[PDB]
Amino acid sequence: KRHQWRLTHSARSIKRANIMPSNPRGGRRF
Amino acid sequence: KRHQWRLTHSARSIKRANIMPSNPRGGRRF
Amino acid sequence: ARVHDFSMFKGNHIPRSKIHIPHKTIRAFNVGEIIPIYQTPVYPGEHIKMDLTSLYRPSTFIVPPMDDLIVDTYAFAVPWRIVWKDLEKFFGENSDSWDVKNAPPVPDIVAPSGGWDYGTLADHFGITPKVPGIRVKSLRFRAYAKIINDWFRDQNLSSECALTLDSSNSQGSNGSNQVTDIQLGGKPYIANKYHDYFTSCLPAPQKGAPTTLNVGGMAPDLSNATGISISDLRLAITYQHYKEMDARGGTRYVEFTLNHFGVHTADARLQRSEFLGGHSQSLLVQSVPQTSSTVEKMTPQGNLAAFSETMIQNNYLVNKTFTEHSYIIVLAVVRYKHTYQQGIEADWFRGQDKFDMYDPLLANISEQPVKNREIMVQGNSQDNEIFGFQEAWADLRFKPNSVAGVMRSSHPQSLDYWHFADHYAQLPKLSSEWLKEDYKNVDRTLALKASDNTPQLRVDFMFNTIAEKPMPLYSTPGLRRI
Amino acid sequence: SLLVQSVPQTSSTVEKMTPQGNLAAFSETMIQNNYLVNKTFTEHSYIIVLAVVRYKHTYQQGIEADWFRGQDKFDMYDPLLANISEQPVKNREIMVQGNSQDNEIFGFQEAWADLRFKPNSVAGVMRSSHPQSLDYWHFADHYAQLPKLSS
Amino acid sequence: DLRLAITYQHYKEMDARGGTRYVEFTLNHFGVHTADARLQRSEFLGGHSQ
Amino acid sequence: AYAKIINDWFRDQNLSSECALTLDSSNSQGSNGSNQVTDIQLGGKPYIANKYHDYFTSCLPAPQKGAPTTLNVGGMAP
Amino acid sequence: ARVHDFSMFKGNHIPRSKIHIPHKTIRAFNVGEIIPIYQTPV
Amino acid sequence: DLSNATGISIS
Amino acid sequence: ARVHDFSMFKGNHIPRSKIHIPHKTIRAFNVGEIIPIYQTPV
Repeated sequence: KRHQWRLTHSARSIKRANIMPSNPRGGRRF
Repeated sequence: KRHQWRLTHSARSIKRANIMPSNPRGGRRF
Repeated sequence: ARVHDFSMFKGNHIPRSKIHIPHKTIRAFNVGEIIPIYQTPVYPGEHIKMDLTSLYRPSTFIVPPMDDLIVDTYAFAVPWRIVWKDLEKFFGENSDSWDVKNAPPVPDIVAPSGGWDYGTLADHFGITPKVPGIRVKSLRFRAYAKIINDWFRDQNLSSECALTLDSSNSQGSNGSNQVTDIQLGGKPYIANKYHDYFTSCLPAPQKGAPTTLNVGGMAPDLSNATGISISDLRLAITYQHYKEMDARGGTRYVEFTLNHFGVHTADARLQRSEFLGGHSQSLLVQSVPQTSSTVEKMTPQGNLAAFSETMIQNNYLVNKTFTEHSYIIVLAVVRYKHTYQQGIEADWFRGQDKFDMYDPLLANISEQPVKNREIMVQGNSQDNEIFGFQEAWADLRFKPNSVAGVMRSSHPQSLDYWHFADHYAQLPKLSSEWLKEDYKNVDRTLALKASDNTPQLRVDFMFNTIAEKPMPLYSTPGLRRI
Repeated sequence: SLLVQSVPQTSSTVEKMTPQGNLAAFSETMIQNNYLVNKTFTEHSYIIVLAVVRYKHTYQQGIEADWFRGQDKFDMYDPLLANISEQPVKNREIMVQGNSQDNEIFGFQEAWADLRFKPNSVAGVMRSSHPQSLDYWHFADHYAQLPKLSS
Repeated sequence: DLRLAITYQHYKEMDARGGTRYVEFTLNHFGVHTADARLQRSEFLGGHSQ
Repeated sequence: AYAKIINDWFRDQNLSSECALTLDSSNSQGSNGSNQVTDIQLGGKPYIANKYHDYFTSCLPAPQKGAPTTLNVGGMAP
Repeated sequence: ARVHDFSMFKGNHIPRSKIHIPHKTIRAFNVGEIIPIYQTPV
Repeated sequence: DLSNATGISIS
Repeated sequence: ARVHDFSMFKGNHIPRSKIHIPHKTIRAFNVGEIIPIYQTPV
């Protein structure tokens, strides 16, 4: 629960994802 | 039983807790 | 049997949607400072759901310390109405008939000369420091002070932070004054150290003047002089019970109601800021052996240093719905438990006669003084003078944490960099200044000191909120009604 | 995202150096892409594969728009003002200079969007303008002049 | 400018129908019941009509 | 306390102002007057209830509470 | 895991009882007047 | 320069 | 694991209906000519 790796650098985690074409605000840009 | 982590610094352990409003001696202070 | 009496139109239909709002902020500060790490406006009817993830990195330690650092995080709701008196007038509640004519705007606070400094309250609220000539609405600075007064103040040793309720503008400050400068956005408020034997002492055996039985001074052998009735005796005893109850429990009106009548009164009824949630956790300390060779005038191979890296998770930090305009403020503070090397325990002084020793018959006597020799022993007349008051025979319920030998600070070659224990230059007084947490005890254990202007802490905060708000899913121009 | 492996300092503390126990880092990450391309081609064509590394942004020089609301009750959010036109994002929100440019327009956003967003921030010694600055801990933006909305 | 004006008229008309006391403002604009004691109003206990 | 109940419940906020209510610690001077605003907290004549909601008692001073909303007209000429 | 943090004494014990209080008052007034007919401290 | 001229109400 | 990345408003709602459109035209031409007999915008 407490001990963890040499892998912790930030509070926020980012999840891997497949990229899909999308239409966000103001048109398509990747 | 003997071997333990790089995590031992003191004889006393402190347990995590939810904070609740309480009325200790002399009024409320956090 | 039925006639036409006007009723509500039920009003319009209000849109509603759920919104995920992520937020990340990076901070650096010292031990003992109460630091606002989050703020948001909340409009009536919002349900807020908040999770927090924190990563604490203290400065590296010279050795792994034989002491602990503890983090407390707090969430509060402050209605704009208890911070500012003209809130209702602002949305159009009128003392006179029909519409309000002149409603004052939300008050402003103006930056100090050269702007606010680094590390001030304005800095952590998100006001950019060192930018002169800027002004900002002041209600959140007022909201901060309100939370200190309702929760964090010690009502016995200090006065409350200044809090203005009016519509007039204010002048920001860089000052460190703990009373006047809090609402002005200056240095943060310093938390009080945890309750223990010495931190729980009180100024007097009761809160009030000590209750006595009357003595007349009249002389004509002295005629008359009367006496004291059993009825006057009963009054005096109840006055002493009253003031002693006020000393134990606190005299805030929320505290008065619980101690005298045994009743829980809601914070919102009494116009206090609402406590949402909180969590408390100690920090991890990872020790590092020295794998470099021993060099002359250096630490030897096998020496242990330390670093500290801790990931704390707060789920459900805030879960609730809001019925009025309010601010959510989230606070964080780091503190440690205290140990005392300069005093002598009270039992070493007992034994003048048998009434110094504990007895069940002397179980219910008045609060007894804690002597200065117990906190700091100077070998002079001040030793037997009073530091403060504690319940009778409390030293038999407590054994303050201590240090002995080379570990203690006064030794010429001292090991005190192993611990956080207090060190006093003069005899401490029971007061507001002594009761505050002290970052200098932690500071002698650090490889890079804060006296050198290295912040003791570097923290990464990640906020994830689910907000159910009275807004449309997307706000797209164009109106439904004309 | 990429992995970051932190390394403690096991050498002794030397004067004018980092102390024993200091943490540095290295980054080593193995990414697998299966089925990056699966398809058939009906005409002469080129396949091009592209790679780019980016980070999420945090903003230390502006002030959030809600600190400026409250001239009158129509500055505050209301359900009736839910469907109004796109509203300007002021320069003071991206960079606050304490001069006349603060109330000038940086760009336009949907109405009441600052109530749906809380830009990532930095405070204290962490921010770049501090004379002794810890900003080598993060990626946050730093602007020499007022940025313009532009390419 | 036309959309702003129309919303201002909707706002003032909502205030006329429902009343502008802050307990009344909260119900008409946000659809929320706020307790009388929170707002420092005297509490209604009961009543009868005959 | 009496005046407070009138202001919270019985007052019509559209046609009249609220009863005077002092929150301070200073003493006050009682009154025999019939003034429905100033004399209520002074113990004078009782407050008179408003008549029940009907067609005429439900009328309002203006079509909106505020000034009527208009579209702007500039007066400039070369 | 546990240390001594001050807490409430729970205070004294407060007595409690039920009381029947009858009251009768006779009034005369006109139509439309809002008349206080009762008051008590609580 | 023309004074007055009023306008048009939402009504 | 999740953060706020802009996405489509889904736009407005577009109406839709079915329409019967009759059309009649009368022509005269010779053999071999390729003759447009109908046109419509879509």
